[PDB]
Amino acid sequence: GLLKESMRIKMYMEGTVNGHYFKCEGEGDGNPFAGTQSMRIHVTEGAPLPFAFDILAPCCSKTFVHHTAEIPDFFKQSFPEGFTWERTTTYEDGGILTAHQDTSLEGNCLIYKVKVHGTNFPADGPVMKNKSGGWEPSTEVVYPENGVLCGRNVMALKVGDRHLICHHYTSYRSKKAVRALTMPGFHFTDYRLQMLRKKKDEYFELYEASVARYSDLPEKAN
Amino acid sequence: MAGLLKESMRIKMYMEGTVNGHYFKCEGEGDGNPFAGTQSMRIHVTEGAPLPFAFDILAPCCSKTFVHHTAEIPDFFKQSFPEGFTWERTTTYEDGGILTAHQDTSLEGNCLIYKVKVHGTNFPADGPVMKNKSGGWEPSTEVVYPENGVLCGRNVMALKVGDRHLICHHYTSYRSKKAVRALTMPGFHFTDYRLQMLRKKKDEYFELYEASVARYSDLPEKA
Amino acid sequence: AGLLKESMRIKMYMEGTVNGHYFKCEGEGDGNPFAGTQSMRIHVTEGAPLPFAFDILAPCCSKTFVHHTAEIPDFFKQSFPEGFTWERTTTYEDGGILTAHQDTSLEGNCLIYKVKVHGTNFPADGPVMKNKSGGWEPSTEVVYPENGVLCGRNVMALKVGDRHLICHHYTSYRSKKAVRALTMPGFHFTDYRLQMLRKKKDEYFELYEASVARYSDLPEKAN
Amino acid sequence: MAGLLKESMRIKMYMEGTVNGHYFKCEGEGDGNPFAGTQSMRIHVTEGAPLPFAFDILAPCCSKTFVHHTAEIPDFFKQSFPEGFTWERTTTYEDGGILTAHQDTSLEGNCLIYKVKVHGTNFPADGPVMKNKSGGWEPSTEVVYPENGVLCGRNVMALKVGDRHLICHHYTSYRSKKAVRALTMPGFHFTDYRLQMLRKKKDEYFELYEASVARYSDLPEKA
Ligand SMILES: [Cl-]
Repeated sequence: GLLKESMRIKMYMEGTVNGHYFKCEGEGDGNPFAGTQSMRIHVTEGAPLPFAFDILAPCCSKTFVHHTAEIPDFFKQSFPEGFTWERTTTYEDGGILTAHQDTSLEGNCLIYKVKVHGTNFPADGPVMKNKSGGWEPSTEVVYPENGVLCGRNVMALKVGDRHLICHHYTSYRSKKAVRALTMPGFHFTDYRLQMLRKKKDEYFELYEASVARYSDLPEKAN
Repeated sequence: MAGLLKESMRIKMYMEGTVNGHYFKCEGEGDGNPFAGTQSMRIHVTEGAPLPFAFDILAPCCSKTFVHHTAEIPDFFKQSFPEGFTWERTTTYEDGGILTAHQDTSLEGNCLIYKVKVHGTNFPADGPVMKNKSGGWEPSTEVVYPENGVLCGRNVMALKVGDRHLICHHYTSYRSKKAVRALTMPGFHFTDYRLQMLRKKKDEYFELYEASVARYSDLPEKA
Repeated sequence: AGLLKESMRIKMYMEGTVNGHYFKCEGEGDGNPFAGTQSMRIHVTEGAPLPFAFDILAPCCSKTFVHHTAEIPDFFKQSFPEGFTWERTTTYEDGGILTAHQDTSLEGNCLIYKVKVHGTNFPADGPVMKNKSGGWEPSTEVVYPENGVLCGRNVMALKVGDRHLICHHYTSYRSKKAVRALTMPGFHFTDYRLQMLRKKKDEYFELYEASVARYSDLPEKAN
Repeated sequence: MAGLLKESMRIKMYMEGTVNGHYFKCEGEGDGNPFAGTQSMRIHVTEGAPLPFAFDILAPCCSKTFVHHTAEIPDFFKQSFPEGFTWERTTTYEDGGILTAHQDTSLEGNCLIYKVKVHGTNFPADGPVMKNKSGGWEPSTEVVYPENGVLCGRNVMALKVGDRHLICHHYTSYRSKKAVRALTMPGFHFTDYRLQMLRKKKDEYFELYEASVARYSDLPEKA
């Protein structure tokens, strides 16, 4: 078992949102097979963040997805080489956040290097006014395109009693040769990302559960 | 299930529109169980046949009265009757197509009446839609949430094209024709769909089957 | 030579929905096709008072009236007597999307416009739905051929107090003449200044527009 | 024009990034007249040569100090010195590619120093960028407007591919490193550009020339 039922996580993230530079460091832990994980994040440069960390939380880990129904596991198959991902997230009120990430494995420790770039968040919107209240659960659509795994997702940011919708466009690339990977079929991945604590716009505690699965609806023969 | 909506309902659908300058009209005859969330429909292109594009793009225009609602989720669509409801959609395809739709849903005794108008443009002339090379839809999960008396939907849809998929994006709004005070809005939730094309002939006759369920996420919440 | 005159009549029939709100309106206008200037008076006959800013409909209301400089071939004036159509998607950076399609025909000295609009997802508290906008800045469209179809892209800026809300035009213009019967222009620009001169009770609007097709004014270097 | 900024300035540029996973670094030396709005630059690819993609997508990353300002439009960029300014851009290509850039502009005596970091992805493997089959940019017209103390820009760019064009869209923000209270913001205006690639060798050496002018619309405004 190259992955253990308890893993450490170390994350290094930097970037800008509406021109505001930040750097933070995360340390976390999780069970890759149960699909559960947590992370503590400290903003070491650019604190206090003048925007909602909610927009950075989904940049902070698909080794920790519980795979059901024998769905091949693109991410766990990628080790020891690891994998990368790229995402564009569009917010319906104008914000755009791109991110790219490198995932590597050193012994018991997964290591994440993330670069983010957010632009055009409206100055009076809930992101820049820092008035959001976490994410709803979501369900990602996942499917192969050659040797690359593609993802699409609708996410809903809680803003008071209403929602601000954004759209995920993600590509996951293995550092293993496509020859040595068994790609999944089309499937879904459920997520529930929770922010358990936040302090002074410089400290955040995350928890995430994730499950890969097929549609629950029966398929009518004909 | 003994009142305005019963365990077996009939459906009549009238659709017309233009896609990439190609005019057509369709009529649908269908039936289903609105409480079990299952339904079928037989569609005949009555004008503009053979369709010079994949009927797949029109199938999701062809019925949310037939959603099985779990976990006591308020049912926006069933609550709307006898008056009924309307819906509108903008769909964007990642290779350029854009399809817009207006729909009205009315009741006539045991029969639901659907009146749909669609407009599509910018579908690539050599893409799978205009070349009629798609292979039906994958199942999907819509995000459903209220916004000031209106029900909103968002969905990622995946059209099968050989071994690959072409992605499109639904932006849907649902409006009741009942007075606003008489409706109990749901909260944020999901609706699963599986839309299947069971028969097609001559780019003129199509047969659909659909199951849908409204529900919350199955994932536990960490306290 | 001929067909179009120094003064033309314009009649416009427009209908559609914005955020579910249906409206119909009728315009009568006039202009000088060769000077590139025109005006229109618009009466909302159904759905008044409009619960949204008519600014978003004003660019749906006429490219026969573009002054063509530097001998740029005139796709629109060449299209008569047959006429032409256009299709546009406009995305607003705060979420709105407005599609429209239009038919342009010519009868005597009267240009006849038939427009259909479908706007969705305008934010309920944004300046469009709150009716708080203050007209358009001038703009410069990019215009270029793609196999007999004329394409257009434009950045538009809606004035909201002392700020701007940006939207993006994606336009396609199609002639009803055969491809062989008309000379396509090359890549070029079209300047616009659309002004709303009067508005009353969200049911009556007066437009004025000036437009010029031209090349970049910047010199071209050596190589 | 005898103080910090003179009629002849030098430029040194440092650029690095990855496009579709391909790492590169390049260095530029340039010069120009910031008041007349003309400049040139000779670029060497120092890492990752030969570039496996069209350098055209990087040329607009390679200088707003050299904009000729007309009609007394306040000059956000020249006002920022000696401290300088930064800019950021997101560019979306209609065939799928996306390019992001961060840039810092500083002053060293008579030399402007540019530090650029770029990230591009989703360019189609068979597209004109990754297959290196593009042919330079058309001229363009940027829309420039203030939002608080930040200058915003939007632009439609048209890359020549044979006799056709691939469109992309600029979303640019410009931020001054001089104190906010020391800045006179412009109003809404336009900036014309013409960026020309006068020389290229072995996908490793490139020569650019650029002219740009800030102005208002040429169209008269109505009573
Ligand atoms: Cl706190």
